[PDB]
Amino acid sequence: RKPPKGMFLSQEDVEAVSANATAATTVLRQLDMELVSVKRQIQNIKQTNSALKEKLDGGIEPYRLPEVIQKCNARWTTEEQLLAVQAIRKYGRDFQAISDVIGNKSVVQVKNFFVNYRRRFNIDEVLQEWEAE
Amino acid sequence: PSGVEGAAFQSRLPHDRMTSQEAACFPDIISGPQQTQKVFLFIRNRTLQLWLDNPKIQLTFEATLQQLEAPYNSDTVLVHRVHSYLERHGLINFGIYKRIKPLPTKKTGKVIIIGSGVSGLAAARQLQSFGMDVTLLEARDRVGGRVATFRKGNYVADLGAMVVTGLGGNPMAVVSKQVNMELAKIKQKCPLYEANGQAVPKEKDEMVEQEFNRLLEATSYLSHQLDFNVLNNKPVSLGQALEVVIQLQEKHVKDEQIEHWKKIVKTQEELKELLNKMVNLKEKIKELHQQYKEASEVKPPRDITAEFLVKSKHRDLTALCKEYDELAETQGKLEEKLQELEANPPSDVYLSSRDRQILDWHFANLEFANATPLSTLSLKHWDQDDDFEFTGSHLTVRNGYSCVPVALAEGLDIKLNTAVRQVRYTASGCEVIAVNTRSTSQTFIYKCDAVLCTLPLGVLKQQPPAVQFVPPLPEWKTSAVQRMGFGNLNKVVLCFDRVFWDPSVNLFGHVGSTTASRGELFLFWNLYKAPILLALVAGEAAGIMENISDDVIVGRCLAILKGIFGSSAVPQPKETVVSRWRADPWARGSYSYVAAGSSGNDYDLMAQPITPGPSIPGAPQPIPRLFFAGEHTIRNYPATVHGALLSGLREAGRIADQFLGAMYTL
Ligand SMILES: Cc1cc2nc3c(=O)[nH]c(=O)nc-3n(C[C@H](O)[C@H](O)[C@H](O)COP(=O)(O)OP(=O)(O)OC[C@H]3O[C@@H](n4cnc5c(N)ncnc54)[C@H](O)[C@@H]3O)c2cc1C
Repeated sequence: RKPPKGMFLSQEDVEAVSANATAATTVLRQLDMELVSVKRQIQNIKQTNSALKEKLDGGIEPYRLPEVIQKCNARWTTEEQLLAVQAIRKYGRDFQAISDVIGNKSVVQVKNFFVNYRRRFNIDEVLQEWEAE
Repeated sequence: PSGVEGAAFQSRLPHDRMTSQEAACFPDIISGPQQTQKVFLFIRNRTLQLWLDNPKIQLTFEATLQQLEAPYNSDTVLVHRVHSYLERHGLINFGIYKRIKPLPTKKTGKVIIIGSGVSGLAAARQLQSFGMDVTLLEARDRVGGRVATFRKGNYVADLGAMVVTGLGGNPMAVVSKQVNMELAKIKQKCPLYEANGQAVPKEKDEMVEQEFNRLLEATSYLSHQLDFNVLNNKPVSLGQALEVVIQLQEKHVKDEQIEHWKKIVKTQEELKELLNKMVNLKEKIKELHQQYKEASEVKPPRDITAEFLVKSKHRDLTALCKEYDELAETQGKLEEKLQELEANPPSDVYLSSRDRQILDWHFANLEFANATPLSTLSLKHWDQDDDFEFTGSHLTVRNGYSCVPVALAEGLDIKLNTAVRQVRYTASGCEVIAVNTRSTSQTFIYKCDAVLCTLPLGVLKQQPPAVQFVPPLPEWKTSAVQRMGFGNLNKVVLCFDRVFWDPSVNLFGHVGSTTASRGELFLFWNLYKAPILLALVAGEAAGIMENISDDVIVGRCLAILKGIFGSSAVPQPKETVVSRWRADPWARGSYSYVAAGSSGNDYDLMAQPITPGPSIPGAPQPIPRLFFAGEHTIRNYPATVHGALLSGLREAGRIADQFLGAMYTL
């Protein structure tokens, strides 16, 4: 029922290699075509990738910014309120970003804000304009 | 086995069941109650045992009954029936033994036996043992036929049969206690030596051999499991199957390679897409950073939008730097994955040129053992005899196998140098017309009740015929002769004054340059105490090295030997001999094989004796006049000595049943 281990003898394969005088050498040639053509395609993509890797040379070390360590404080300043409103205008409902901009208000505090001042800051109007973009 | 079961096995018989044969002669018993079958079976086994335990002296029915105990020695008709059946069909009192009852004063019936081959000689001894008149007709000047033995001085070497293929149920066991044959085992270790004279390294030798054995199983699988036994309109040879298998192995190796490099490109193209993302990020990053500088340029105090801008851009930029850092983690994972795929590639090739060459020597050993190119063997059927293989070490006859035929011929009437040219068989008898081989004109005629033809299949195959059958042999028989295979193999005897090879190694191989010449001088035997080396030719090569002179062949031989043991260690041979069996007119080849398009069943067709048309039209169906025996007639042991021997014993039995009747069948 089973070929010896490491011999591979398919019904379909047998018919394929036997059907002609040299359907056998045919099949084993077109596998040398496929093989050499894939090895060529590897060369193109190795070369292509090597160029793109030299475009990224230097990493992004020149563009990275050191980190601000500020502690999440419950008091809104008017500064911070205004930051918020603009941050909304630009960021819609993304709390992580708005928290990151203000730099001393946790994500919760921001949602809170959203409801607290919604009336006085028309966070409605602000948000439907964010949507317009 | 051992005990009585040991006799039954040692006589190629199941200890615990009745054979098809025995059913025919004891159909009362085998249709009867179980209990009596086991009595019979014990008796058979027991009598066999006795014969075997001392095969140098005839075993009488009296001495047999005397050794039995009750219940088994009660029914003495049964004991008699058994002992007679065994006597008749050569299971006991066969070969060379001290007869107790001297031979019948008067003989009955007359049988002419063509050829004092081992089959011939075996039959003859039996028939004359049975008391029938027997005369043997041998074209050759000596008995043995394909058992030829070269002798000169103390050099002794078979150019014909050399080996007893195991003693486990081999009748030649019996013979060997009757004739003193210097039986000696064969150490099966065979070191190879490439083209150049370099021993093949154990690494390779083991790898290649295993691949061989694997390839064989493969064929067997193609045969039975996939039914690849007929290709196109023709049958498939072992050769084609092996090619197709090997083609499919090289195919796989490329398929492996293909899908492995296709992994690499599919990965490489992921990496490519990742790098384009990474570059277009690095560009938005440069640009954002610039904007964030330009927005920190504006100096405090600044209004709130300006402050927003700085903070905004600061956040937008650290988002993108975060994203880019996680792309560069990804990049590292792929780039190492690719270094691992580069590191672990599938094998480059199925087999190298050096590998294939070694694999060819393993095929040449197969070609030698079958005596023919694997392109001639039947895929399905070549191996069919392998089931009946004997158990035990293979052995050589050290003092020459001819000792056996010679000893068998003692006491027989053998006409040497008498070349049968025509066999005439009719309802009323037979005449055989021979000539003298020395003098083609001088003519002999022999008349007899029956003719036993041991003519080698090569001969029976001859066109135009060396022997003429009157009337012609039936189409069913001629087609059997035509379909069956007769092969060729050759030996080169190299007799040297001093031993320069390894005295503890019986045989070593030489690997051929090409596929074409793999068989050519591919193997050497050192079995003889004396300093003799045998070189064997096989496969397609044997058939061609018959056309090359001995000086040239011995040349090529020494070449190879010098290459393996060095120019100053290999003398000239004192004596050289080279077989050509396909040339020999009395063999016309070496032995049989199961050609493609042929079945084990043809070996039965060959044994089937022939019954002539009636003399007077509308007269009763006559007796069967012509009988065949020999290596090519025994389906279960072809191409062997023991096979022949057995076939001889079988026709002797059948002939005497015909011509002296069977007392046992009642
Ligand atoms: C090189 C070689 C090595 C072998 N090695 C082994 C081995 O190692 N082990 C093993 O078990 N078997 C071996 N065999 C096979 C074995 O020897 C034979 O199958 C066996 O001897 C067959 O005996 P036979 O009686 O059928 O035919 P043969 O022994 O050939 O008998 C036929 C006889 O008929 C004669 N004859 C032919 N034509 C005529 C004619 N027209 N008129 C009168 N007589 C004629 C022949 O000359 C011969 O004497 C080997 C064979 C060969 C060639």
